[PDB]
Amino acid sequence: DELNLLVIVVDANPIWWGKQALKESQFTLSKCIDAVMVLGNSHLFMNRSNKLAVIASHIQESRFLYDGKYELLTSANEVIVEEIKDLMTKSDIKGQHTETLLAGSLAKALCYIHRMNKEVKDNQEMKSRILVIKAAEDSALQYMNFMNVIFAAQKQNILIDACVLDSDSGLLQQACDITGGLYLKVPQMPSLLQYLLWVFLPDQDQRSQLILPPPVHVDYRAACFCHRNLIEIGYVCSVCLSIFCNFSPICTTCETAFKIS
Amino acid sequence: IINSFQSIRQEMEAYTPKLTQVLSSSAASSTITALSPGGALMQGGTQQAINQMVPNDIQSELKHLYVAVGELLRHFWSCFPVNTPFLEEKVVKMKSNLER
Amino acid sequence: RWEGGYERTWEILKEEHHGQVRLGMMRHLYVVVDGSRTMEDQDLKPNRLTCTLKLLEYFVEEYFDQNPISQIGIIVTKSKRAEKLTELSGNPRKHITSLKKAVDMTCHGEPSLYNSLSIAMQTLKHMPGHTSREVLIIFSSLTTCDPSNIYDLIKTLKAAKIRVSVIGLSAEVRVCTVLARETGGTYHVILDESHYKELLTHHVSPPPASSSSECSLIRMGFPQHTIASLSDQDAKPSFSMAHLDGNTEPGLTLGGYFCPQCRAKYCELPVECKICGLTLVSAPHLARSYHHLFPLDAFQEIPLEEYNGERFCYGCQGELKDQHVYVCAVCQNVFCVDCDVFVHDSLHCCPGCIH
Amino acid sequence: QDVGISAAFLADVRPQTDGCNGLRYNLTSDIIESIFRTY
Amino acid sequence: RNLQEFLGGLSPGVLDRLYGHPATCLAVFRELPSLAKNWVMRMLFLEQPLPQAAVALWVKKEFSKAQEESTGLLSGLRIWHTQLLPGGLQGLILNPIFRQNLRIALLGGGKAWSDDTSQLGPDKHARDVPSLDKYAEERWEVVLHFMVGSPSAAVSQDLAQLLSQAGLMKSTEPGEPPCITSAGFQFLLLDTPAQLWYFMLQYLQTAQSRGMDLVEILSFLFQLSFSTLGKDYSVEGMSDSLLNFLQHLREFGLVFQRKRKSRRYYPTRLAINLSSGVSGAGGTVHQPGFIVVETNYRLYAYTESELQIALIALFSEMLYRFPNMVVAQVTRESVQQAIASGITAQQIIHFLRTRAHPVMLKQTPVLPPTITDQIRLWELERDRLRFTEGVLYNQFLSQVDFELLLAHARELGVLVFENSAKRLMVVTPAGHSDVKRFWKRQKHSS
Ligand SMILES: [Zn+2]
Ligand SMILES: [Zn+2]
Ligand SMILES: [Zn+2]
Ligand SMILES: [Zn+2]
Repeated sequence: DELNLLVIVVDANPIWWGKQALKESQFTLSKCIDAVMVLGNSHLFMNRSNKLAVIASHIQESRFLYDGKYELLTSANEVIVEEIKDLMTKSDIKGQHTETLLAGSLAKALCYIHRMNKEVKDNQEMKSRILVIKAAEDSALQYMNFMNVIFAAQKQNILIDACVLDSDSGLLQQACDITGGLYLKVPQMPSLLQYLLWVFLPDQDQRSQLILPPPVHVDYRAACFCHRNLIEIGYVCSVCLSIFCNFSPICTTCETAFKIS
Repeated sequence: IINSFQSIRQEMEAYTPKLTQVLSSSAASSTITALSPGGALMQGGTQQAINQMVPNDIQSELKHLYVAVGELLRHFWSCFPVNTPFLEEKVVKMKSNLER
Repeated sequence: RWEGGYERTWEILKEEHHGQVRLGMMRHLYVVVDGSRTMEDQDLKPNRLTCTLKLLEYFVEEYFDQNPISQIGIIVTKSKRAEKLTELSGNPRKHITSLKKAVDMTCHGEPSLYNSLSIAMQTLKHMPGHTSREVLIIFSSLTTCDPSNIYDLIKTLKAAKIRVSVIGLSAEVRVCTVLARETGGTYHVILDESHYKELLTHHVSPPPASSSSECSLIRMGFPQHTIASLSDQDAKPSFSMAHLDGNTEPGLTLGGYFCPQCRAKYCELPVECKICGLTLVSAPHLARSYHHLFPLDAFQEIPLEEYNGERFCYGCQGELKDQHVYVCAVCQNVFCVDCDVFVHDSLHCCPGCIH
Repeated sequence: QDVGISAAFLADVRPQTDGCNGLRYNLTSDIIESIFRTY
Repeated sequence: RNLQEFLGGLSPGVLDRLYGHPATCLAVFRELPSLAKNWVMRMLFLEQPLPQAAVALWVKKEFSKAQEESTGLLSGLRIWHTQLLPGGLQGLILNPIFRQNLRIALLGGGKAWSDDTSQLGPDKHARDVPSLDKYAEERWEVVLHFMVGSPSAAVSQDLAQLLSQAGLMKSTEPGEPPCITSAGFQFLLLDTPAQLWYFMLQYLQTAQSRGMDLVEILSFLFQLSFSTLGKDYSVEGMSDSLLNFLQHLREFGLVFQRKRKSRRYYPTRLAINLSSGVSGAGGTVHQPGFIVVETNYRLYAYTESELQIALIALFSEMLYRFPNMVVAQVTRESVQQAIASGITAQQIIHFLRTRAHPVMLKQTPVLPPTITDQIRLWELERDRLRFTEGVLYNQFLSQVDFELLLAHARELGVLVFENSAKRLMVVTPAGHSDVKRFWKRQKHSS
């Protein structure tokens, strides 16, 4: 009855992969796609009850991606390749939006997980986890919405695993710390698949007996809106929760004067 | 930037999956070494038994001192901030008690 | 004279978001539960006590989920007296443990509104003005014993700006209605366990802020998880203050959370500092309640036949066959019933709006 | 800690007639105080 | 005995030959423990041996028991093997043939196991999935009907020979049908997946008798297991031994084929789960229970086939026979007779629980506990006395000599029972000779 779902979100920002391609490094987007497909095939291999969900995170939208080889594996790989080529071939940069819709892809993944769980019969319990690979830079404006995702997963007790390739994201670190998922940056991009298999492939119960690298240290500093500097102790607004370094009689954000006689 | 985007778009527009190129034993060996005990990913390692390093009587006395200093400083911070002249003498007495 | 004649031959025949208003950013909630004889009644299976305590644990969980910087106090009124079962604090595990322990309580006597309210007021008499003072009471029996006048206590509570909410079980009580109305709270009647859960969920959300409520610039500190490693020579363990006041061995950890104001060490968050009174929180805790500041408006329900657009859900690609399809207000996307319910209930954000 | 006056302090309170001819009054201060307040 | 138990008992060469088939690799990997699966995936691309201590350091100290269990299971299955690492060390490395075949199965490449059915186009006489399942049920019911001895089931004589080799029916009198033995009786009450699994285990244990490649048969069985129900496959490309084995499977109904010359074949859900044996198929939507068990030891059957009638009459006295219903009563007499026939009470209880009518499922216990306990008590009362043939040693004049002889006999492991207080004991007839000789030799040495 153990139904393991491993939703994989792929950072499919064309700009970062173009930068990497111009660098002519050993690792490209094709290798990333191949590693993701192999990991998903292995996940489906480990048990019949296991399910695979692959969604590509792109700036324009979040795409639901899904001869001597397994029939279902071959069909799934064909579908994934078809969808990714259809998206990237028609991926026309129209606008200055560079940050990928990371939050939207996570929200769509959570909706898909909820729909699967509703479709899952009471006879079986569907353990769910999400693995996200980070390649491009992190986004700022999504932060709040990103937070809305995190607790939501913690609402349904879903692990969130982060695989940073190039650009670190403290948001991902905090999400992994909160939801209990694993955060780790790949030192050598060509070795990505083994990092996926050795660490992110086993389930948490399997991870329980397994010995794994300790989680990275996570900080929780704050930005003082008037200057957005690091702050240890700050003045918290009781109206709109805006934080200030110095005492103020009127809050800039809530526009409500602090009635301190 | 748009040129790089077009370059990668054309590069992955005609894409074929690969299997041998996915991983190599040398890369596998490096990954194992990183994941090996004592590796960079395996931060630190074993630690020391702090419990045996301090007697339980010393631990209990430390608890007593912690509670005493905590209550003293709690009263100090309760007096703070000094908004009345009476609070100055009270905090001075608090500091004297802390010193004693 | 029914014996004249009778045959069964003929029997044998073939056949609720309000406006963008200020809410309870900081709440000091006290829960008072009756322990009278009537708690053993079977209004809710198996009895009032078991269902009440189970739903109370669920309420505590949800309330701490949606109110990170709040507090919960548990008081049990039985035998015309009140017992301060649990102190006002923010630990969910301790309160759940106390409720599980009290599951085996002795339901006897009658509730005493006066004593319980007096104890709650005395506890909340020194609370800061900015923090809201809200009390929730579960009333099983219709009779209360008052060692003094009750309306004077009502006047004192109103002067203390302490909100009182009552959720009964039997029927409406005039005194409870007056108490709820005068102090600004709400009085509700349980129809079943489902209605009980609905009322508890409605009470989970922060109440609308009163006009007289103050708006002060409170000062809080945000320490990090300073973990000391024995590889460092400065790995000096110290018993946590929260764990120190415990029967078992307090947690003697090398590192943890150290107060930025008085260097007090705490192994659990979010916990207000015992020594200097500093409210030690974390950045996610503040952002955890932002959905209250920015509620998600209900989507437009349109019949599938009258919806002349796409036939797949935007959130799950589901082939929409239901008679009702929910369209977003902002980006006007296509969502099925399941996604429409879940996003508003849990996600609180429309992905298309983010896009 | 003050206890309100209950109307059942008479009917509920009975002289405990233990089988071995025991007249356990179980004289308690609160019962006597309730009697004094009521009567 | 599960599938892995039989695989763990085969020769290394058979395992190596099986590993050549990607489907076999997939089956073996899927049947591994979770920790074993994780280790295999880790070692999937490791071209160098792994130090044994390094492998052991990966798991929790507390889970070292399960770690070693998985390690020994993998070693016995010969998925991996130990290698003489330079310096005297012992590394671990997967089988290169098995590893390559697994990579082909997973990564892709290589050659497909069989050609697609589109070469012959659509089937002229195609069937439906419910039709295939019903046909398989009919075939198995016919097999069991022949096992009963009813003249309705006229099956192949080779099938009867196979059953006899399995020992189910002994042909004491040639020409007359063989009489079903006690083991056949026990098999008769097994669940249909269990019945098929036991029959296939016997066939495999007797695979060499027909001159058929065990490796090829196992590979084809795994391919059937991973096949898709409702889809046919190409008969061609298989050895004549495999062709006759497929004919046998068709005779059992596990695979449907309209004509012996037909190049298509439809595997059945029974065949699909046949590899899993008894477990794995947790969602078996069995036929509705038609047996009502009343507190007065009465069974009511909503059935019409003679097969279930015989199954019920095996342990109950038939009373009435209606067209759609059979009224029987479970007595001490009938249950004791069935136990004398070799059937264990647990088999009857489990069978009744299996064929439980939906009405009785509403009861929190499936069946009245009184009846189950009564059946258990009848089974016990059958075996109340204990019989053991042996030799009595009772002429012990010394306690020290008795202790020494008892210790020596326990060393020989031939002790039946001992009584130090009376210095009396009983020994096996086989172990009697050795103990007697030792006693005489020690008397001589005295
Ligand atoms: Zn403000
Ligand atoms: Zn402090
Ligand atoms: Zn949907
Ligand atoms: Zn929207």
